[PDB]
Amino acid sequence: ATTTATRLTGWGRTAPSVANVLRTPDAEMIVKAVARVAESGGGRGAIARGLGRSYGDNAQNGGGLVIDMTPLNTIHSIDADTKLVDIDAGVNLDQLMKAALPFGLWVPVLPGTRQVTVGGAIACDIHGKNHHSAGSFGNHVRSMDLLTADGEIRHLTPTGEDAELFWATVGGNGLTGIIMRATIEMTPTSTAYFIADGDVTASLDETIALHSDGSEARYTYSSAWFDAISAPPKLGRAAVSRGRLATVEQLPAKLRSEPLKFDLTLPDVFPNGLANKYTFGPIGELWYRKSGTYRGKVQNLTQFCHPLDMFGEWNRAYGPAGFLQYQFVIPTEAVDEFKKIIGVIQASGHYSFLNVFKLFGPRNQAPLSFPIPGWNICVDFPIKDGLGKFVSELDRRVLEFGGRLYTAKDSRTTAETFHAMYPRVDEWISVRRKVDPLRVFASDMARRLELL
Ligand SMILES: Cc1cc2nc3c(=O)[nH]c(=O)nc-3n(C[C@H](O)[C@H](O)[C@H](O)COP(=O)(O)OP(=O)(O)OC[C@H]3O[C@@H](n4cnc5c(N)ncnc54)[C@H](O)[C@@H]3O)c2cc1C
Ligand SMILES: CCOC(=O)NC(=O)c1ccsc1NC(=O)c1nc2ccccc2s1
Repeated sequence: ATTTATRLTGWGRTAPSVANVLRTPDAEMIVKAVARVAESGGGRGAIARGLGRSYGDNAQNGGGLVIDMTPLNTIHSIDADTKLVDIDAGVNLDQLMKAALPFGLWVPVLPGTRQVTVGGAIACDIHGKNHHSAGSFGNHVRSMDLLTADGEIRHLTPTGEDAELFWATVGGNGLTGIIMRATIEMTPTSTAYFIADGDVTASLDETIALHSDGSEARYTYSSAWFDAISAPPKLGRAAVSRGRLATVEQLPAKLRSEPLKFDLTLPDVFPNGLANKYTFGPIGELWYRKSGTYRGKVQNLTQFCHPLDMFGEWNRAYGPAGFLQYQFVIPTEAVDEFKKIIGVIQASGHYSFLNVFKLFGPRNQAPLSFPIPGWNICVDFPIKDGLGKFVSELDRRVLEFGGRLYTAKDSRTTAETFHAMYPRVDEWISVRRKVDPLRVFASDMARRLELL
């Protein structure tokens, strides 16, 4: 065990605050610190911290305690018959994925990076490429052990007594207490590969049409890269990547002897950089269209889920240092309003190169869960004069159109905007006050967003 004064930021490397960081692989030492925060006064409290991949301020607590959960990383059991994994909250999804593949089990929700803790995944109720077919992370938790303000460990499940606290903890940003341990139901798989279809659209209207033609129901996974810089009609054109997990019959013979195995970058070889005389004219368009259009292509995890790994030190000049990540969802029916927000973005003078578009499916019952059925987009803006004031206008537009921002990608929204975006906030706050009357759990985010 060590306790250290530490300057913490989120992944965006902004809004720094100093906290006493506790780092111990001893679960009883964690209980004792919480018990101490609870007994001695009220104070500025405590917040859990995972791998620090949230862009915002939800895993810091200026002048209070931060409990680093990463050394609690025991996988206790995996069972192929029940499909259940029992894991400490500090286990990460990369570690879990590799540990579970030999059992023919797949992590049911994967984010854009595997460097996230199980606790972080639950507390942000993370989503991925299969949201429309599988929901978000919290949908797959069968039990969790929550260390609450009174220093007891409550065993929470999604149904029966304490369901309310379970669903307040899902997406609760650590503010109901410290998840120590959890059971996740995994997805059975016979391979570590995807079968994928690719389509490339010419415009925004084409991108939308493809996502509302009914074809989404044929694919368990689906996401798109999105042009946010070009003027219409090119604005909102997309490289759409859709697929499902392959079965072993669908693999080529060379891969069929290790169906479950998990298997030198572009800036090193074919760089610097990628452009030629063709790239920005009609041949480049044709090439782009033809290489992004395919059917029944076998891909590994890296190809299908982390296609940004191909580019190397190039993903350093697109974040995170002088960059502001911004993610929002607009309800399905507000299609015209979605197109309107995209127009506002391209004409703003703020140029976002990397844009992830996805159509979300049904929501779950967590009051603070980000995803709702509708048009989800993530953008990444260079930090520049006027950006802060422009994203405030974006906030207003998102709110007006019935949508919301993601707390994992936010450090600059107001309490007022957030509360209007999350109309079940009062219901959630009221659960939080029942389980933490003394405000033992607190973070910079809780104070900024008035969730304390
Ligand atoms: C490159 C990149 C790609 C990403 N892609 C996606 C994506 O596709 N989809 C998506 O949904 N998200 C995505 N994210 C966001 C990320 O998945 C979430 O922010 C996730 O919560 C971070 O997990 P973490 O362990 O780093 O948690 P941290 O960032 O350390 O903490 C996040 C929150 O979880 C809480 N928390 C952490 N551990 C515990 C615990 N043991 N008990 C209680 N509360 C806890 C913290 O208190 C904090 O409120 C991405 C982030 C990056 C940097
Ligand atoms: C679709 C896979 O995309 C990625 O490779 N992710 C990235 O590298 C990346 C880098 C910084 S932020 C980020 N990705 C994201 O924040 C993503 N959000 C969603 C939402 C739904 C479906 C897929 C994604 S990926």
